[PDB]
Amino acid sequence: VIRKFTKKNVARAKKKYTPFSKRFKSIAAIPDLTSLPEFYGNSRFENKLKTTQKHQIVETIFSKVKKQLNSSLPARENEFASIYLSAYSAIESDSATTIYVAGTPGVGKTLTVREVVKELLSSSAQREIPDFLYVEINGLKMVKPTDCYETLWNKVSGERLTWAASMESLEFYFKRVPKNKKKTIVVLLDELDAMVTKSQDIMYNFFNWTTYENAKLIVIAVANTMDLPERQLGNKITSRIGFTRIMFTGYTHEELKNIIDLRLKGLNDSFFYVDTKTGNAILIDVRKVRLRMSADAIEIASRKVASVSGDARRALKVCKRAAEIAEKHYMAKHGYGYDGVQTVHITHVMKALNETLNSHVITFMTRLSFTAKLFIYALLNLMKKNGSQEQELGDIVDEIKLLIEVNGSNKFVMEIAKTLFQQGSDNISEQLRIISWDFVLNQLLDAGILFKQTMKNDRICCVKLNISVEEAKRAMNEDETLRNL
Amino acid sequence: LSIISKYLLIASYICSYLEPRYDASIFSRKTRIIQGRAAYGRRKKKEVNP
Amino acid sequence: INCISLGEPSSIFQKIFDSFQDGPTLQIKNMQHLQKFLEPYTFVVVLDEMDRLLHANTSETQSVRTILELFLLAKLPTVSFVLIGMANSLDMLPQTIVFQPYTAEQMYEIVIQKMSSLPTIIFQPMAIKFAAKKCAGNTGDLRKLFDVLRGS
Amino acid sequence: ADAQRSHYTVYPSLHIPFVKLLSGKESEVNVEKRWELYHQLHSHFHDQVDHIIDNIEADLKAEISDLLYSRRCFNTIFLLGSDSTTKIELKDESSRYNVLIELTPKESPNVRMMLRRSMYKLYSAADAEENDVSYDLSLVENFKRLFGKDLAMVFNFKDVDSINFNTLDNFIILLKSAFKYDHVKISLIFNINTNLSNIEKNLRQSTIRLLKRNYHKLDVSSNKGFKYGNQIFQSFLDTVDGKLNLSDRFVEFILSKMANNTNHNLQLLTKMLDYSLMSYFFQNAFSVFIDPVNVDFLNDDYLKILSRCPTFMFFVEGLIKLEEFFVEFLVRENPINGHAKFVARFLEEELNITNFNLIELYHNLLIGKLDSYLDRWSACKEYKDRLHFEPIDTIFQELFTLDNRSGLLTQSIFPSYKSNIEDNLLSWEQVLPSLLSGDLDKIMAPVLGQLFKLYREANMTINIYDFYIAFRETLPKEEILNFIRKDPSNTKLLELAETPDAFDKVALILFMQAIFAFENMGLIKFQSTKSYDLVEKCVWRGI
Amino acid sequence: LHTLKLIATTMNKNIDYLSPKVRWKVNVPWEIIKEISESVHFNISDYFS
DNA sequence: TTTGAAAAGCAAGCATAAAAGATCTAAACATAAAATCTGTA
DNA sequence: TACAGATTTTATGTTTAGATCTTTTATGCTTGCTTTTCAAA
Ligand SMILES: Nc1ncnc2c1ncn2[C@@H]1O[C@H](COP(=O)(O)OP(=O)(O)OP(=O)(O)O)[C@@H](O)[C@H]1O
Ligand SMILES: [Mg+2]
Repeated sequence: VIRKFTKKNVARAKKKYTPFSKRFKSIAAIPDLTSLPEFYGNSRFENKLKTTQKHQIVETIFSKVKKQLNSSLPARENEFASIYLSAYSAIESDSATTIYVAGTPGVGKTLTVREVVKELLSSSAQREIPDFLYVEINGLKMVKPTDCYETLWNKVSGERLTWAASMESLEFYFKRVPKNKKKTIVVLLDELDAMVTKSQDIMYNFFNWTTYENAKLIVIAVANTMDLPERQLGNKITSRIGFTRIMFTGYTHEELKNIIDLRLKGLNDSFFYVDTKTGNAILIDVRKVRLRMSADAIEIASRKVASVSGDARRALKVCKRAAEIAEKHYMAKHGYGYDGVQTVHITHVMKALNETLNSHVITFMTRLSFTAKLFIYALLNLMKKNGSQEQELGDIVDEIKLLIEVNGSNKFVMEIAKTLFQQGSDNISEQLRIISWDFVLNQLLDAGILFKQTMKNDRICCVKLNISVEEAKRAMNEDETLRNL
Repeated sequence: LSIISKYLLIASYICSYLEPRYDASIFSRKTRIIQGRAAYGRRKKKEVNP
Repeated sequence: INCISLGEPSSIFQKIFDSFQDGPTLQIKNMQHLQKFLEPYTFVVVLDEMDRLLHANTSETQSVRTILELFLLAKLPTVSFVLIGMANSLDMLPQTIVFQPYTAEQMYEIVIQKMSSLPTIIFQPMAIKFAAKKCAGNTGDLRKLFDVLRGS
Repeated sequence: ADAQRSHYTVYPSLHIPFVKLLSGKESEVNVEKRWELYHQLHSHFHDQVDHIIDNIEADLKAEISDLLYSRRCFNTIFLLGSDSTTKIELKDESSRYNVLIELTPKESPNVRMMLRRSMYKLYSAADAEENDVSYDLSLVENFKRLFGKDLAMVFNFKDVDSINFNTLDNFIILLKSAFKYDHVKISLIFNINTNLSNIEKNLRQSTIRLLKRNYHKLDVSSNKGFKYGNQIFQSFLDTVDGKLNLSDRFVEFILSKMANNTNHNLQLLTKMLDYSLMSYFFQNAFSVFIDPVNVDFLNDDYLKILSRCPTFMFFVEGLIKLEEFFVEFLVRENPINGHAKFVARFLEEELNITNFNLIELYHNLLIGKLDSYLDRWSACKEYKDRLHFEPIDTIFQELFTLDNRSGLLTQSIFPSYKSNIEDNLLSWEQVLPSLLSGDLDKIMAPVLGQLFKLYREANMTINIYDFYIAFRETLPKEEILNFIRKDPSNTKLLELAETPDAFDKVALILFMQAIFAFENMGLIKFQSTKSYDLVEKCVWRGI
Repeated sequence: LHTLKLIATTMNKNIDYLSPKVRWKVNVPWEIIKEISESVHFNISDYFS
């Protein structure tokens, strides 16, 4: 038969369509799912990425410092206690509950929740509480937002079903199955804002299963914002999530110090056998070298990060960047390759902090050609003349022509007018646009300095500055020629 | 086109290219029992060729 | 039937059939098929979350399409159908019954009647009345009071 | 309630529509015999009409085929006056494939969809006559590599006047790229409803130069040379030959109504003739007497209603200065139809004149102005005495005559629709008959008709409250409250009527129901989307 | 005339003819309407003088 | 034969309806691999 | 049981029909001044 179109790349998973409510003949016929081989969880790729080294690589003194500062809990004790007490009471009373946690990035939400469920699993290993199943659902790690329905049911039953069948199965399992035939499930919903669809059915279902009497379900919902339910969710879901919500504040600088010095307990103020032939250092031709990080360097890093964000990732990356700068300076002076006392002091931390804060924008427009800077200068002149923050391109063409023909006594303009309008030939006729007109316009568009409107008339098309006018004039004043006229 | 269709097209052209407030100054030709005045027309012609 | 755990709104008639069916399985995509199935016989359907039957982005008249069919067949002669539809007012002819938000005295009554199964009440009663008064109002949500006492 | 439903089916509970004439004293078998006479005459008309329809469709197919089959350009055909219902069938070329691709304006929203539908149709038809491909013009390129024979594509563009000419121009320029392949022949058919210049002003000049290389104009409309309308009118005259007469006013009504329709003339002519035949056989009691079998079933009512004839008036006045006499004058033939047949045959054959209207010729022959009709040709001056006929007057012709004096054809087929609405609303005595609420019916008009007179005398923008005040002043306050208190079984009505503003409230309720009735009818409109304070009148009477 | 595109509306798709908010315009050139007016011997050029 | 005087005409300014279209969505239309259902055997 | 075919389910792509919002342009209202026919003398 003749097809109107073809779908030759369809890849369909092997997932059944029959839900759990039809799996048994009656409610009384459902067995103990805890005593089932495939229920409640009762790494095939990790050998793929291995090879032989055939080399002994050099690990300098700063390498152990840089590995100790990677993201891969002295300051989270009240939040740990609250989350642990709520989850513990819900587990050992066979209750269903929702624990809401919100915060800015890198303040330790995921780490605290994972340590809470680790200590809960340790409690259930010694029979202080009934045994439970732990499930992680990250909303940013799903292809489709409905795949969470597929994931949780697969973690509960071992079945592979499609998403509507999975959510029917989960609805039947939480609602109708008796408690004595079930197990407690703790579900971490990480990145909750990613699980928000147009119709909020996933959020309603996940928080409404926690209001079922038989469910034995605990949902730990981790969100960006305290008032995410009030901003983006319905009143029923906001009622079901609750009024009691746990805020993870940004870290103060004493806590960022505590985190960094907890990362630097075993190598800060310690000795190394350095082997100055290669620089490969071994922790206790060969010298005993003390390594230290300055406490005031950690102080200024922690103070800057705690004022700006309180992010632990940012503080660890700042200290790691400082160690990288010190290691680059160290390997420059010896030529150690990769195959006394060395200190990560204040200035490395300051150079690491300022390299994220210095702007390349003014440096970028400084090193442009004459024609691009002439474009920017004419656009600034038109912006101050007619007061508009949006200028027609034909006006910019006429302004460039006017600035060339008015400042015709300038020596640079005398030297460059023939280049700008004839490419210095006297065989090319006089042009209506300058040489490299479309080039510098497209260059300022790729850089994001300019915005242009989608019109096909070139003269009446408008152009806007996407950067600050003060930055543009500061760039234009650095040039010797354009600051004169 | 028929007789009615051609005159409907002619009237549509007249409607599109003449202003409606000059209508009673042109086509009005019936006598009156009640006192009344028709539209005087355009006081001066425009030079735009509509 | 909770109406959120439904694929499309227009399948609700089919969802009414699968509750009341042993047997043959028919295709129901309109009010007419469910009517002619329920004509030769009474039937009571509680529809929780009636707001999910609204069709989004389909103009004001055609958005309420399925709900007019349900509430019209719910009044039709010589068919035997009682339709109870609960919904929520903050998230959105039949007889209308309103569940007003609870007052502090009603919340006190609910709290002591729920706590009656325990050997003792661990709260002071001015604490319970203070919690009830601080939780009641224009949003008398009992979930908020339960959360406040649990947090205490 | 099914009245609040959008659609519902009904299975109701459970021999001719012809009624008994002669003030209810007709025989029952006369009614049945009238029904069978109408059926045989109507069948004898429509067998000829459907044969004529088959003939015009076959001749149009043959002429289009002869144009289509008679280097690197299109074979372009412009069918002028085309309504795009013509079936086009192609010839079965040996070792070549011929495909017809039809394209409407709805199937042409852009060039991409036009090409995709064309290539799907081509691939489907070629595989039907003889692996998936991509529906683009490389299928035309690789056509002989898959199918082993060359290709002839005939594009039939229906409703060009409704198509986007930018899209059509770009599709033509896209098809021009297929001329570089040796095995491709492309023909284009343009069904044009207005004229060629209106479409040459809409294409590019390069497209006009492209289409001019091999093109043929062919003016085929329904109203072309009267070759088909005269056949249908001749079929009707052969049907009613020897039994019925056509008045000159009926024929001029046919001419006048046929002049107002251009694209669809023949269906209007058949509709008008059919409805006149229906009206005669439904109305006239002497329809039984159109055949000489039924001469033995005449009674006193027949003699009462045949004696009131103006031809009988003049005949007995001339005799001064009954059943046997009425029977005796059925043998005549009234050979005006045969004379018209002979004149048309003479003009078509001997004088080689085909551009004439037999309906106009019959109209002039009925009046007596056949020579003044024939004066337009300047070729019958030598044969006018041969071709002229004096109109013979036949007794009792009024009882066997298709005519429009009552205005029945005008009211039934082409009514002054909005004028009838306006006349009913303004007058209402000619609609509502004159005869509990008897005291109020003599004083108070129906609310729509009463409001329409105030509407007619108001200006183009009416203040709605002043309109209400005028409507309130038109009503009587005493009799309205008396009529609303005449029923004592309505407690809420009796409570409202004793309130002193009951007249104003009743007037407002009636006024507002009439105002939104007028809004649904289209008489008034509101000058806002949120206000209801000024109305504009959209309808003026007499237009 | 609306079918032959000799008369146009503001709305082109899903246009209801019966609304009082629907307006009407001619789309023929001046030469086409001049040919039409002279085919019925109507003097349209008096009206633009 | 005149004659003031009210109906009608024109302009500036501004609030506002309407047109055009940018952007998007639902639904009809279309295909398709896996699961599921008959259905004799 | 048991396998082959039919139907359904879930899933995704193609095209049409329609809603909503936004920006730009006609359209009419208000008010002050000026032309022009007209009911009366
Ligand atoms: N209290 C802490 N003690 C030690 N290390 C910490 C602490 N808080 C955060 N970190 C470090 O910072 C990293 C980021 O923490 P985590 O993943 O928990 O952040 P999060 O609050 O969930 O943020 P995001 O919203 O970006 O997901 C941790 O992996 C860990 O290395
Ligand atoms: Mg996290």
